[PDB]
Amino acid sequence: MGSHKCNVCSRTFFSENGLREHLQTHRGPAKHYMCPICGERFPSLLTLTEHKVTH
Ligand SMILES: [Zn+2]
Ligand SMILES: [Zn+2]
Repeated sequence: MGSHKCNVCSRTFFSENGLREHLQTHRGPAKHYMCPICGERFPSLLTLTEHKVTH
């Protein structure tokens, strides 16, 4: 047994499933994309696409 806990906050979960949903809140809202080839990060899946082709 134990406690499925955030660790980042360490102070919150609604449940184990609650924590699972809550765990992703620290990735943040996805208004960006990470590069397939070199993993550089750009403010959209558009700026990333421009970066991708002229790599
Ligand atoms: Zn948290
Ligand atoms: Zn790249």
